[PDB]
Formats: sequence, C-alpha cells, structure tokens
Amino acid sequence: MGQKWKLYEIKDGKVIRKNKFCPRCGPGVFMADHGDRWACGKCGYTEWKK
Amino acid sequence: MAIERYFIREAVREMLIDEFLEKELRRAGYGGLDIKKTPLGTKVIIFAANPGYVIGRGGRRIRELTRILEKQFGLENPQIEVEEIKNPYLNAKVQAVRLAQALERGIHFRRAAYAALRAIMNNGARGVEIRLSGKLTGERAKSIRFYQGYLAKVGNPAETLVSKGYAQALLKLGVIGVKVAIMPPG
Amino acid sequence: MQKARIKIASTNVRSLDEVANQIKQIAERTGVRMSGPIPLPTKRIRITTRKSPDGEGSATFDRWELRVHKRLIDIEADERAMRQIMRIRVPEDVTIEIELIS
Amino acid sequence: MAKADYNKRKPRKFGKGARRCIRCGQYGPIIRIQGLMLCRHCFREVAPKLGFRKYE
RNA sequence: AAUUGGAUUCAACGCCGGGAACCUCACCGGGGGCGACGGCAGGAUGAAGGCCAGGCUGAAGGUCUUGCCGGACGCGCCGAGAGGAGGUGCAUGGCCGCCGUCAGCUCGUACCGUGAGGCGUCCACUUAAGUGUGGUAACGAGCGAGACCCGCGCCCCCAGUUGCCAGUC
RNA sequence: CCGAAACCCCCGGGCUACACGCGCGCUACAAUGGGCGGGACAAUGGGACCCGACCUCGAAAGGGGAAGGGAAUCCCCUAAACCCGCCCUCAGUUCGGAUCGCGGGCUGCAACUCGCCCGCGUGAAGCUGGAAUCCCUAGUACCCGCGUGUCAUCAUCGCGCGGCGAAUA
Repeated sequence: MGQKWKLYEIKDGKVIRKNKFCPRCGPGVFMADHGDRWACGKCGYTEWKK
Repeated sequence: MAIERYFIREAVREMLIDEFLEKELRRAGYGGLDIKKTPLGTKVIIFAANPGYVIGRGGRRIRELTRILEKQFGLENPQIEVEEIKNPYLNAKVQAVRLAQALERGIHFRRAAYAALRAIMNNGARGVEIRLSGKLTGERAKSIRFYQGYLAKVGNPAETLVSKGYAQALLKLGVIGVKVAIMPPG
Repeated sequence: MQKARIKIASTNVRSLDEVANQIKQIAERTGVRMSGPIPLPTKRIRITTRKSPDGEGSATFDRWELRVHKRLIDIEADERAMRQIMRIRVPEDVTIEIELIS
Repeated sequence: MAKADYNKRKPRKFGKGARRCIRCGQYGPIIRIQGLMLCRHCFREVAPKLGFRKYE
C-alpha cells in the first residue's frame, strides 16, 4: 500500500474535486493529470489531453 | 470421431476414474468399478469389501465422489451405487490393498504373510502366492516368496484365470511392493 | 414404412454376435421384412510399441491388436417397430447406429 | 514490489512441448495421440484394463 | 559464454530421445519476479492489482521521475510450507536388458546316514526338455518347459449393396 | 540439499560447435548400364482445421476453386522391381552426387545460426578397399518398393506390408 492519498480539496461546508473527469468514457473515472498526458483509472488507457 | 477412436476414448475414461478411486477407497477396501455409461448420468458401481466407508461418515464421501465426477466428465449428474464384492478374499486386488495397510501398520513379514495366506485358502483358493519385493528392512534388493498350492501356468490362459492384486504399502524408512496372486478353482 | 439401417459394431467377438443373432430372431416375427445380418470388415488396429523404458540392449516390442467388428442390418419396419427391437440388453460395449430413410 | 501475473505466456503452438499426458504430466516423453495421450511406459501398465491384447 | 545430463565390455555408442528453429530444456548471457499456515509488530490516514508520458529496457509500469483510479487487508522475519528434470538407482517399488525361449527348482510319505545331508531328481537308452522309455530303495505331486492363446495352408456351413460382359431374355 | 535461490518468467544463444578417433547405417564406385516412351501388375494401413476426387492457373515446388468421405461403398494411390522398342557407346565419364551463386514455394510470430523441395548454373572424394570382424539356415536370406507411428517441420530412423526369390548346412 501507499499512504497518503488525500488529494480531494475541502471547502467550508462543501467538497470540490482536484483532478479531471474523463471525456472518452462518462463521469466516475478520474485522470492522472500529467499536464499533457491522461492515464485512465478503472482499467488503464493511453489518453491525450482535450 | 469414428468407431475405432470412440471405443478407446471410453476405455481411457475407465482408467482415470479407476486410478483415483482405488487410492481413496483403501479405507473401504477397493475391489472394482462396474461403469455403465449413458447420455443421462454416468452410473459408476464402486466395488468394496465394506459399503459403510464409501458412503462416508454421514453422506460426505458419496457426495465428494459425486462432486469430483462432474469435473472430469461432461455428464454432470453421475449417480453413485455401492455393490459389494461377493468374495473379497477371492479377489486379489482386495487382498493386496488389505495386506498393504497391515505392512503400513508395522506387523512382521512372515506373520503378515501367514494370516493373509490362511484367510483366502479358507475362502477357496486352489492356490495362492504372495510376493514382497522391497528393501526388506536392510539395504539389499531381495523379495520374499510365500508359496502354497497351484500357480499361473504358461501363456496367457494363464493370467486370465488367476487373480492378481498389486499395492504399494508405504513406509517411512523406504518402500515395500505388495504383489498378491490368487488362483481360484477353475 | 421406413428402411432403417442398424449398423452395429463391437470391440469383442462374443458380444457382437449375440446381439446380431438376437436382432435377427425378435424382428423376424411381427410387421418386419428383414435383410440378413451382414459382416463388414475388422478394421484391426495395430499399435506397435517399444516395451523397454531404457530402450536398451535388445528391447522386445509389443504388438497390439484392437479389432473392431461391424455387422450391418437393413430392416423395413416403423419407428415404433424399431424401439420394440432396440429393447434388448446389449453388451457394454456395443455401438448401435440408426439411419432413417423412406 | 508489484508486478502482473505469470503462469507462462510464450508461444507453444505445436511440437512436443505442446503436449502433456493424462497420467505422468510430461512434454518430451511419449504422447500417444489417438485420444489416449499417455507415455509409452504408462501405456504398458494401463492396457489390460483398456482391453488391448498382448498377442500378436 | 554454454556445447544440459545420464548410459560405458558382451549387456554404453539409430541408447533414455515414438520428433532439439521458439517451445521442448534441465545449459549459458542478460532484463525482470512470486514465499503458503501459524507468532510476532503493521491496517482504510485508500491496494496488495492495474496505468499514460519521458527517462531507461533486446521487449515487460519492468524499473525511476511523475500523476492517479476500482474497491477493499498484507510485508519483514521466525518455525515451517508449495516448487526443484537438484543429489543418492550400492536405500528402493515398478519395468526392462543379458545368462536364457536356456533346461532347472521343490515338497510329501518312505528309505539311508551320529550329523551337515543323501536317496528320489542318480544310471542305461532317447528328446529342444527332470521328454519319454527300461532299470534302480522308491513311490507320487507342483512350478518351470509342454500343450493352452493368437497367426498361416485346404475344405464346408451361415451372410452378402465388396465382388462381375462369371451366366443372361 | 536448495530457498529472489540448484526456484520463477522472459528474449536471444547453446544441444546442429571440430584437427581428429570409433560404433551403427544409408548412398556408391556403371553396360546385369542411363535417357525417353509405352504397357502389366499389390498389400498392411492411415484419413476432420484431416485424406483430398475433379477442374483450373503456375515450368515446378504450390496456389485458387470444389465433389465424397467419421469409412469393405470415397481419398492418399502412383507400387517399385518387370519387359519391349528407340537414342546413347565404358570415361572418373552422360558415373557420382559433395560444395557453392542465384531465382522460387511451403509451415509457423519466426526456418542466419538450424528446414525440405523445385529449376538453372557449379560439379568434390570415390574406379571395389589391410589388419580385423558381423549377420543369417526358406517363402528365410539376398533384392525391390509400399505404409504407419511419433507427427507443422528435421526420418539415410523405429515398427510393419506385399513384389522377386536362392546358397550351404
């Protein structure tokens, strides 16, 4: 295992999501945002930034 | 495929089930398997000196034997039947498995030989042989040969008439090979 | 009516003839015209094998026979007169094929 | 560390290494392919239950 | 670099190999990697599994930099497993070669010998044979070998969709 | 006995390296011959990602199409030795086929190491073999092809079939 993985930011009475949501499949799958190159999370797909 | 191959397929089917069931049903006292093959549910007839072990200790073994039969074959509803062997002492393969347990147990050679000889001659054996190839508890490769009455003759209408049972009786110092050749009256 | 072929083979001699004879006896008397039980070949199968697991010295070599024999029977009866005759016990170990044409 | 599975993953499309028996579990040792894949050594032990006949 | 190993006079050398380009494969070179079940300390404060992209790899997120998902438990050792075509066939079971497809080995009762044993199973004749014959202080029996089983010549019965200008309007 | 290892996964290489020695075999030193053509003959067997009719293209290896066949009923399939006529006229050759250049097919991811075939060119040793030594006694040896196993592919092997058909005992 690999701690720490608290990367979701916090508002005062809300939450917000740091990372990007994929545009190939639907919402529910986050992007390992490299800055130019997007890995996929569910399975493992070579995606480029849109 | 054709006529020729299928018969051999069937006979190969006999071996894979007769090999496993022997090794398990040494507690029962294994003597055969009358295998009736159908498109409805493969009907195996397991031969034991004693049916009360094969069933199990409360249904477990008969269900266990129903359950491994589904894995090997493509008949997923195989029945189990237990028929007694009518003379297990006329059957040699029973006496081989029965002698193997006794040598596993540690009882002396000529003693463990005498009883055996005596129980099957009482049963009705024109003649009997027990051979025990093995270490014989030293480290020289010598067999001991226990001999009464008639024996296997010449040719092949020799081996068909007689019975022959083989069993590896395991030890923890080595091994001992258990051969038991019975000649029934005929 | 429907001309049926019973094509019946067996791996051993004693098992195949008893069924062929019994099939020609029970069918004889009812609504059946029956052509006789014809013997085709033995496709004797030779497996020719090396005995010794060393493959060493002289090794004596087993000849193997598997002999499979095929009797054939034409019959003129119904599909119901067919099952009546297919009642029979049959040796283990005896393949009985049925083609149906008019 | 971390790595993905292995149970062998190379070509074995055909040859002897393609085969194994249904009694002693070998590649190079004999595999009689008539729908009776065993080694020559097993074959001899098994046959009288098969119904093969020694006689020539 | 490794030319995997074993086999060694008959009885090791077309042998284990009835199938070595990878596979096989056990050898070598290089890259990468699982260790059960218990004890011990750790846990979800997010994977033990997956993954772009370079940087590296003969290739493999494999490895690092780097950023991250799906849903939820596993190192390090310590006993001790699974695995090993890793050693010992002078520790073995099985099977097999050769001596030997040879012609021997035993038991009963009797008999002889203080006894180990003998006799019989020896001798004569005869056969591939303790095979058979005669003799004989022996008479018989089992195994072996023999017949027994399978295959080959000739004929016949049952059965013919293989068989043919056989005989034929 | 081994325990990131004598495990495990992988690619590549090695077993097919050679100055040499031997064993078991194939092919062979020609007129009882070679080409070419024609004609008369078998048997065991094996055949579903398998045998492949037949038709077509390709010089061919093979490719395209496609019947039948899970089998006395279809396919591999042609036997080979034979004989008759024709050309050729005993030389290291029209023997013999090693070695090398090239063109080309076929299987597999892939045949340089290390496959086989087809065509053209290339065209090596060998012209009957010392000492020594092996096998066998009749449908056998001697001789000729034929199939199968294992099996994509390495068969001058192993098992098995029929054709010609003796010497000496």
